[PDB]
Formats: sequence, structure tokens, C-alpha cells
Amino acid sequence: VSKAAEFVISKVDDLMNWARRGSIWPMTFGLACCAVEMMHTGAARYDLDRFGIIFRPSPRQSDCMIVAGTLTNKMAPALRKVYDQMPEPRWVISMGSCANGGGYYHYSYSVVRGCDRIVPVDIYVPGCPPTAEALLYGLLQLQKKINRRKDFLHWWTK
Amino acid sequence: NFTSNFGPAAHGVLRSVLEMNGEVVERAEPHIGLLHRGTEKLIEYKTYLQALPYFDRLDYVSTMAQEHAYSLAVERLLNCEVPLRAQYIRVLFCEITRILNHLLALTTHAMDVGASTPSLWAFEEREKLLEFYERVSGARMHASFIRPGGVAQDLPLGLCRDIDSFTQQFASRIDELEEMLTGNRIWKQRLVDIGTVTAQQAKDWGFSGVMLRGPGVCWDLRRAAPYDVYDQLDFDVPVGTRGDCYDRYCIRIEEMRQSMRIIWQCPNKIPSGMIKADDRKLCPPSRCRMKLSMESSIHHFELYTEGFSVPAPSTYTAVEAPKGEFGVFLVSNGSNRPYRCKIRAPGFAHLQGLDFMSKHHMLADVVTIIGTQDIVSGEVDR
Amino acid sequence: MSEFAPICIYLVISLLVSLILLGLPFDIRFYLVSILFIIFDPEVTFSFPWAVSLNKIDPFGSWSMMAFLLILTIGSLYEWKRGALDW
Amino acid sequence: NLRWMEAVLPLGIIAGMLCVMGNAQYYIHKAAHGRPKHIGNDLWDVAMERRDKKLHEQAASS
Amino acid sequence: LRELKDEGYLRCLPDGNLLQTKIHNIGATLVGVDKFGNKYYEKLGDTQYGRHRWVEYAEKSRYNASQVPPEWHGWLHFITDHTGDELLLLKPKRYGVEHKENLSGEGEQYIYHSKGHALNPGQRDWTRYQPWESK
Amino acid sequence: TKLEDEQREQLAKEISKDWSSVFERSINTLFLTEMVRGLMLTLKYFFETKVTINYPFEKGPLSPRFRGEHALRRYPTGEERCIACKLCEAICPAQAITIEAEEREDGSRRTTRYDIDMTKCIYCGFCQEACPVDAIVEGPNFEFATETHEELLYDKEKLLENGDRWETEIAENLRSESLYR
Amino acid sequence: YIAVPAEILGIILPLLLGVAFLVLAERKVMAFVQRRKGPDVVGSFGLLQPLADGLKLILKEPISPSSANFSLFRMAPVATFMLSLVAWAVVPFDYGMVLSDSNIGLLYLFAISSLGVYGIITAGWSSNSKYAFLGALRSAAQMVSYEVSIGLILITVLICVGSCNLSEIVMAQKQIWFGIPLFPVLVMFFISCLAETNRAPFDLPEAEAESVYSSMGSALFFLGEYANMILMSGLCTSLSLGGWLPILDLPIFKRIPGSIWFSIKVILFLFLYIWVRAAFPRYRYDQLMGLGWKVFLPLSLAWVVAVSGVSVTFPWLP
Ligand code: SF4
Ligand code: SF4
Ligand code: SF4
Repeated sequence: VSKAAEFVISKVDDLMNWARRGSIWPMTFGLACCAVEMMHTGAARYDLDRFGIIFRPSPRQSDCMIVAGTLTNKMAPALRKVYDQMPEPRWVISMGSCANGGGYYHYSYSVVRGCDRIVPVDIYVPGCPPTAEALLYGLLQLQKKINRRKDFLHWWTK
Repeated sequence: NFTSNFGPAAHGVLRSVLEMNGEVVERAEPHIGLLHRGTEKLIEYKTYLQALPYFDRLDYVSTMAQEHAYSLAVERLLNCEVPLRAQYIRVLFCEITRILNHLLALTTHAMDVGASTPSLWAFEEREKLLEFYERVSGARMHASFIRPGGVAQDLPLGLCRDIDSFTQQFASRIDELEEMLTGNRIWKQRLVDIGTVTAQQAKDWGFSGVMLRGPGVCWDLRRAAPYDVYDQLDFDVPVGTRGDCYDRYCIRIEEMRQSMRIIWQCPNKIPSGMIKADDRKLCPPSRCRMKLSMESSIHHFELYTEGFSVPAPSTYTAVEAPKGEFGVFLVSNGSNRPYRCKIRAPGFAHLQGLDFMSKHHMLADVVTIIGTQDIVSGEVDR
Repeated sequence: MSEFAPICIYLVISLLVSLILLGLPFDIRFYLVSILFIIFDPEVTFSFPWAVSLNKIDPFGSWSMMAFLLILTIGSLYEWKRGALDW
Repeated sequence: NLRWMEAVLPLGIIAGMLCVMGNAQYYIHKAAHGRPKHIGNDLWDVAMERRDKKLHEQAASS
Repeated sequence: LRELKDEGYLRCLPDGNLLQTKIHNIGATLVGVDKFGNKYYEKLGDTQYGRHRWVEYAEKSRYNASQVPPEWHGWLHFITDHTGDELLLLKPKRYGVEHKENLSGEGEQYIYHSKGHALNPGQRDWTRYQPWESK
Repeated sequence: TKLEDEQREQLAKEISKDWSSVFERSINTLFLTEMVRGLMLTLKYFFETKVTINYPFEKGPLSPRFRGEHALRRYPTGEERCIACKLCEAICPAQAITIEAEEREDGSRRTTRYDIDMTKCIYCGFCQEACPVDAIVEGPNFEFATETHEELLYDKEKLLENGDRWETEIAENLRSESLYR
Repeated sequence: YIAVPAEILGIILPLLLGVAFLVLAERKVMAFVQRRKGPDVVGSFGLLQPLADGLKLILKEPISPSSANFSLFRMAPVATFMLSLVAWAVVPFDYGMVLSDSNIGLLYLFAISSLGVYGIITAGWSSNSKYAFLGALRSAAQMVSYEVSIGLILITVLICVGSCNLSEIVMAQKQIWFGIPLFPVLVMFFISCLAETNRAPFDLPEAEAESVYSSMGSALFFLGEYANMILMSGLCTSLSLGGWLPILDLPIFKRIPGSIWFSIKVILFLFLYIWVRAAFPRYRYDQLMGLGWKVFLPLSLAWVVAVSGVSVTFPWLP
């Protein structure tokens, strides 16, 4: 395995993952009241920019998509078209309780039972609306996921 | 005439389409179905005590005035009086909710126009008030705390002292914010004379709340039809002289200050007593009685299985929400499920407003108009 | 001269570094504003030599330059009252 | 109490860079010709530099 | 020197947060230490209302929330100013499960599943009848 | 628009009474005193302290009346509390509970399956009010942010039973709410 | 022969380091203004934030555009970059600590600003959609109007002192800072520098483009904008605040290397940029161009006339 080269590969993966986790750039999708709470996360109390996180509006240069709210049969195509227009490394955080699993209006027409059907959600979150602490902990869970992302090793073995 | 689109801060989800001409909005038209849920259908296939959270979800900024309106509707239809301490704490929290909504709408307007520091300071204050919520009952937002006939749980000890501390520091904070925005020539030149509305077309397009009170006509439901303790709580009710963005803004700040006056008048008169009922047939019994007496258990069981039954008639009930005349139309008949509960959020009136009052302006002024209207697509569509 | 040689070497080196950075990841309103600029830009052009040499010219220089400014200022006033710079 | 110093600090780096930036070329030129740059060389000083250089080389060779 | 500097001090240089917590510590006092090794401090005084009780996780590299046990979770979220040692004097007996942070990402077996999910070694079957099943 | 011409005249004839007034207003709008005042306020806030709760080390304030990750308590004897009244399922406004019981062998009644697909369970609170034995409760834990929907479909009472890992903390809350609830 | 490329590299690289840390400090100090901390996780004090953002934008999967895919789209960002830097060529950091003593420096800076206008307009039109083209036209008009105002202000500061090369100007200030007597001129020049790069209160072009594309292309464009920002700050402090000259002229200040003074002044002006950004709402476009063509042109012209007058009646004019 050239144990030295495997160590260099491990360090390269560490650097790459550290950069990608410390410069993460979300993309809001503020359908319903969770948007409010998400703003409270981006507010002064549980600051988000402190973790190197900037709500970039244009979906051509963002990394995550935060589906915060409640999908709708009228809104699904727009969400899918926005998701497609992102670069390769992507992640999806499903805020709220109806962006994941239908939630309340789950038992109602004109509502998509959870955004999992449209985009491949990565980490959801619980809440109604999730306490700003819960959303920030969700993003830190996303950091913990992207942190076990040995990638250069995969290319060196592929 | 160009045909531009507008699908945007996070000021809700809305699809504006604009017949344009140079930099003039010859005709703006919103597409609004973009967040629909079937709240009325659900309420019907649901109940009273089970459908209260729906009203909590409508107009998700002002998260308690809605429950207050629904509770007033059920009580009116039911003839169930409510004790004085319940009324007083209910008004206290309705006014805290008004302050919440005003902070959010005002400073999000400031962000749309370009400022950011007012947004962050207002959001700190909103954090304080949401902490009050989640201490009294439930989560930060969406506290299902105002049931038919009073409140759910009594409030803790020390909450009044914290209320007073917040009252003082918050007078100071409003003063800071007003010094930061009111008078800045940029803000003045960006806001004034943008979206004039004569009272004739105001009453025609059926505005309510600050909007209707912006241009001239002085009419709010708290003074006209004083549903609750509001009499003993004298206040001011400001009124604007030339209906436009700047005057609606000043109205909003004066409404904040009057809400502070009310929020202080309550903890000086709050009559320590019982809460929420005197019949364990419309309000469930507390835990000690439920687990010690016998008929208390019967009534708790029946009341959490089938709820209370309200009689045949149908009613309309209006409340001065932070936005406007939040209306509820109940057509209940016999059985415990509300036949055809219809909502009358002011979002419809305010969007048709946008349509007519957004002519012969520029796109920055369209954004300004949305700001001053303080729309919540949640309640405009439900 | 012999300073525009450092200038142009700077130009080519900046070209090189910019290309390196690039390759790593692998109506009447407008027209009248432009005209007013073309008219007021030779104003700056003429004010530049007039600026340096206000010591080998007595008040004659100041007055000639003020007369030029007055003619172009009446031009600006006619521009203004016509509202061409209204936007 | 020095919480403000957390904000100037990044800005402060800029200062460093700028200073460094300047100084770099300065000392570079100081080693490329033997004396610091001269601001505003009219033709007189260029002729004098050429003549001085030629004279000193003549003296050194001799 | 270098011992503790490598233990829980030098990680701050590329970790950031640990530097802020070290500053809050030089201002701090001590109020508790929990079996996961982590230290709960309280710098009560003229500081503020939101930030005067906090915790150093005693896992310097991979520190994650929910590592706090329930008692200290309460004391840390201000719900009740009863110290972890007191709530652990309470500590219901005759049953109980030791704490375990929300793994949720370290393989499905450290993660868990329902009774019908294929990755669960149980994999129940939901039929609500029986077949005839002759010999 | 004829009146506007008339109104703009009087409004100018009113503020321009004397010379001191016009001079003051002119250098007021010409030296940006309101701009300077805004800038000074901003700079004060800059020098002032911050809020920035610094989450992963000092979390925010809560209240014993909080709602979060559910749990099923049990008596001090280790005996389960739930008795399958179906009251929580009946009052569920989101129908996010499924519960199916059977007479046990020893005689008492208990729940064979009890699950709450946490998503569809908006966190409203009615659970902890319908229960006549305080079986189900909402412990003050909000950090559970799994990466697969199935988890948030909390399992058939099993994980819900594991809510007893908070049994001390939860207990505290309940005591402080026995008085006024 | 080889010293010149060394000097050019030593001018280019530190500028990029400084501009990365500039955007970092921008976020940090706006945060502190708004009662919050900025990026404080990645680095020891957030110092490793710009490096992390750069590495992310590098490893990010690129997307090549579909509009004149060579020699007109992959060139214009490089054009504006080259223009900003070649402006950075002639700036004095100390006595003789320059790159080129171009004896007409001021005209040079003015010309380079206009060429930056060319850069932005061609970068706007090189795209496909037309709303970006309208935005490009708007930005061009704004930039050129405030350039003519900057020109008149330059003419004032030039009248106050004979020659044009910047070292001579900073000596003239070595007597007494020109910011002191011409304080309103400094305020006008600063507002015009704000409008010239669209930064603090004048953003409606960019705001509308954000209201309605390559990763490295956008990175190059933002880099050019912020570099031009630092340049404008630098020449403002090089011709209106002293330019490496100690205050009060006491021989304890003379131990400071002089170069430090220039850095302190330019960092102060950068802080003022970021500060005035986070205190004020934005103008519209109408009012923006109206102020450009009604409020700053006449004031600047009147100031030229007034300073020429006051300095031609008395024997105070060199
Ligand atoms: S509880 Fe869910 S559906 Fe309701 S406003 Fe919140 S995110 Fe939306
Ligand atoms: S009400 Fe209580 S015990 Fe009764 S069925 Fe539900 S949680 Fe189970
Ligand atoms: S908390 Fe409410 S939504 Fe969840 S199951 Fe219990 S009663 Fe229903």
C-alpha cells in the first residue's frame, strides 16, 4: 500500500474535508415558519457566520440546500429545478417536520409527503419548528458527515 | 412592455409577474398558490381542540393572536365565560405577540431596503420574547397556549419581573432603532410617497389593520368592538395623515409603544385568581383532581376523546391581529367537528393592494411595497 | 521615460498570474449620460495643464479658464433645465 | 477588555502585507543598483548617473 | 508543559472554539466533572445572562453535543440549577441505561433500525394471519 | 395635481420664516449630521460586547415546560407505565401515533406495538396532557438529527422505552410542574 | 534585468493575501457592528477562513459557460484584474519605495479607472441573458459619472501642488495634510470612491442582479472589485491624508518606519468603508444618478473654482 503514501493520502483527505467543512455555503428554501427560525439561527444569538456559513442566494455557487418549510405540489418542480442547477458536491438539510415526512398536512392533498421524494435529503432535522439550537446541531452533524469523506483515497484506489 | 418575472432576505415564497415599460411597473400580478395545504379541509376532518394548532400555524409570525381569535369564536358560539386572570394574561400575551410581529416586519422591511443592523438588533429582542413564550408554555414559536375558555397552564413565578426588565430595556431599544432609521435621508427618500392609497380605494380593496389606519380613517377593532379587557386598558391608537410607506412605518413604531403601555398596565392589575373555566365539561380538570376524584376522570376522558359539542348556529369573529382583521367563520352544527371553518386573513386584501398600488413605480419600489405590506404567504394561502 | 518598461513588465506578469489563477480549478438616458461625459471629460483634460502652471501665468490664466468654465456651465444649465439628466 | 482587537487583527494583517509589499521592492532595488531609488529623475540626473558610472569604471580599471 | 499542551491546549490553534472556551476558563471557576471526563464551569458574575454556565467536553478532537449526560444537560440548559452530582444522587435504580451520544452516522449497527427494516437482525413479518402450512 | 403646487408653496413659506432657520436647515442637510449620528451609534455598538452564544460549548436557556424527544417512563419498580388507554392516539392532532395492545400472560394489559413517526409528530404537547398515568412525556432533548428518515420513525416502543436514559432529568421537570398543571 | 520581475511578484502576491484577509476582516467587523462575532471557528481567530474558502472554491466542480466560450468570456475577468493591478503599479509606500516614478501618475490612475469601466461592460455583455446586459449598462453609467466627479477632485488637489508624480504630492502634504483644509473635498472624494466601486449605499445594480457564472470567474470578478477598493482607499490616503508622514512632527514618531503610517491610514479607510456599509440603506438607481449629475458635479466644480481663487490671490501658489 506504500504505507507512507497511504499516510500522505490520509492527510490530503483530511485537508480537503477540513476545507469543505469549514467553508460550507448553504442555500435557503424558506417555504414556511421554519424560515423564521432559520433566520433566528442566522441571527446574532446562535451565529452562523461564525462557523463559516454564508447564505449565498444564487444556486450556481452554493453547497447545501436547506429545505425549511413545507413543500407543495405546485412548488415541487421549482425545487427540483433549483436543486439540479447546483455544482457536484451537494447536501440537503430538511428543516421542520413537513419538509421531511409530510408532517402535519401530510394527511392532505396538495402537499408532498416530505421533500425526500424530490431531492435526496442528506440529514433531515426534527422540529416544529426546530429550536435554533437544533438546526445548528443539524448543521454540525452535516459537518460530522462531510468529515468522514475520504475522497482522494477513493480516486487513488479507483 | 416587457414581461419580467420575480421569484425571490427570505421574504416568503411568491411569484410576481410584471408587465413593465422601461423602469415602470405597468402591471404587477402575484401568483400565490405556491404554498397551499388545505387547512380548512383538515380542520373539518378534525375537531376543535385538535384544530387549534392549525390556527397557530396560520400567519406564523404573530403566533398567538390567531389562537386568540379562534378561542373567541368558539366561546361566542358556545356561551362560555372566562375568568379575569385568564383574560388579563391573554391580553398580555396578545400584546407581546404584536410587538414580536412588528419587530420582524419592520426590520425585514429595513433589510429589503438595505439596512442590516436593525434586523439583527430586532432579532435579539425577538429572541428575548420567544424565550418568554417557551418559558410560559411550549416551544419558542407555535405555543398552543390559548384554548377555548382561557389558557392551558398558569404562568410561572418571576415571569412578571422579567416582563418589567424587558419593558424598560425595550423602550430604550425602540428609541435606538427609530434614531437609526427615522431621519436618515436615504431611508426617507426611499420610503416617502411610495405607494399612496386614498381612503376610498382603501375601504374598497378592503384593507385592515395598519394599512386601513395608514391613510386617514381611524378604525381598529380594539376600540370599535372591544372584545376583551381592553376597556380598562386605555391606549392611544395612532393614525397616519397621508397614507404611504413612511406613515405606515411611523404607525408601526407608535403601535409598538402603545403595546408597551398595555404590557405594563396588565402586570399592575392582573387579578390573581383562577384560570380557564368553572365547568369540567368545556375545560378539562387538572391533574390532582383527575387522579383523585372520580367524575373528574370521566370528564377528562370524554373531553380528550370526543371534545365538547357546540350547538347549531354559525358565527363570524374578528380580531385585531398585528396585520389586520383576522376573521374566522364557523358553521358548526351539533357534533364536535367544526363544519366549514373559514379563514379571513388580511393577505388577500393586501395582495390585491399590491396589484393596484404598485403601478407607475420601479422595482425597488415594488420591493418596498411588499415590505410595507408585511405579507406572510402562510396566511395569504393557508 | 524608462518607467513604462517596469509598467509593461508588470502588465505581462499580471497576465501570467491571472491566467495561472484562472487555470487552477480545471436608452436615451444612457446615450445622453455618455454624451455629457464626453463633454465634461475634455473639461478635466483641459484642467490638467491649467492646474500645474498657475504660477507662470498671472490672473490672465485664471480668468481665461474661468471663461471656458462659464461657457460649459451655461451648457450644463441648458442641459439641466431641459431635464436630460433627470433619469 | 480587548474584544475589539479581534476585528482589527484581520485588518491589521493587511497593514503588514502592504508594508511588506513596499519594502520588498525597495530592498530589491537596493541590491540591484547599490543605493535606494530616486524619486523624480529628470534628464540631468540620468546623464549624471551615466557619466558617474563611466568615470568610476575608468578609475577602477586604470 | 507539552503534555497538557498536546492534551487539551494546542488543538485550539486550528479549532477556534477551544480558544474562546480557554478565555472563558481563565475567567472561570469550576463546578463539576462528569464520568465522561468533561468539566462544567460557571463564571457567574457581571458577565451576562446567556453565557455564564458552560462545559469543556474533555474530547478535544471530536467533541460533539449530546455527549452531556442528562443531569448536566439540565444544569447546562438552565432548566434547573441542580448540579449533576445531585441529580445523580437521585439516579433511578432497578433499571437504567448509560448515556450514549447520538451516533447516527457510525455504521448501521451502532445506528439502529425498526423491526421490519432489512438491516435489522430482527426483520419481523407483518401478516395478521397464518398459512395452512401442511407438513 | 394643482393642489400639490399650492401645498409645496405653503410648506416652503412655513419653514423658511427667518434666516437662521434656512441657514440651519441648509448646513444640516449639507454636513450630514444625521449620517454622523448614525455612524456614532453604530461605532458604539461595535465597541460594546456581543451575544454570540458560542453554541457547542454553552447552549441556550430553556424551561421545564419544554417539548422535544419523547419518552416512555416507568414506575420505580421497573414496571412499565403505559396501559394502552388509546388516549394519546385519540388526541393526536396529527395522527402520528400507532398503538396496538393485547392482554399479557400474567394478566395485566400492555402495548404490543407503540410508535410515533417523529416527523408526522409535530411537537404540540397534547401527549403529556392526555395521559392519565404520565406514561409518555416530552423530555428536554432536542439534539437528535439522524441522517435517515427511518430513524425519525421512532421504533415500536423500543427506542421510546430508551427515553428512560433521561429518567432522572425528566423526573425533575415533572416535580416542578406538579404544582401548577 | 531580473530585479524587475522580482519586484512585480512582490507587489502582486501580498496584494492577493491582503485582499483575502480584507474580505475576511470585512465580515468580521460588520459582525462586530451588528452585535455578533464573525467567522471564529476555522482559524484560531477565524484567520484560516479565507484559505478554507479558497480551497473550497478550488475543489468545487467547475461549470464552463455556454456563451462565446473563448477569447471573449474567459478574458474579460482577466482584463479587469490586469487593470486593477496595473493601477496598483504606481503607488508610493515610502520615500522612493515605489515601482515606477511615472511623472504623470494622476492621469494614469484616471485612465486606468476608465479602462476598468471597459472591463465591467464587456464582462457583462459577454454573457447570454439580457438582464445582465442592462445591469452592465447601469453600472457603466454610474461608474463613469462618478469618475468625472473624481476627476474634478483630482484637479483640485493638483492645483494645490505643482507636479503630478505622487511622491511630490506627499511632500506637499508633509507640510500640512490636504485633508485638513479641504475636508469637504475629502468627503466628496470618499463618496465618489464609494459610488465608483458600488460598495456601501449604491448597490442597486448588483442588488437587482441578485434579484433578477463560472466559479473561478466570479472569484476573479469579486477579487477585482475588492482590489480596486483597496486601490481607491490607497490613493485617497496618498493624496488627501499625508502618505507615510508622522503627525505632529515630533522625533519619537520618526522611529516608526514611515511605511507603517501608510498602512495605518489605508487600514483606517478600509474600516471606514466597511463601517459606512453597515449603517445605511441603499439608494435607488434614479436617485443615484441624479445625485451623481446634480450634487457632486456642481459641488466639485465650485470647489475647484474656490481653491484656485484663494490660492491665486496671495503668493501661496508654487
Ligand atoms: S410545523 Fe412544519 S409545516 Fe408547520 S410552519 Fe413549521 S416547518 Fe412549516
Ligand atoms: S394515554 Fe398514556 S398510557 Fe394511555 S395509551 Fe397513551 S401514553 Fe399510553
Ligand atoms: S406530541 Fe402532539 S403531534 Fe406528537 S403525537 Fe403527541 S399529541 Fe400528537
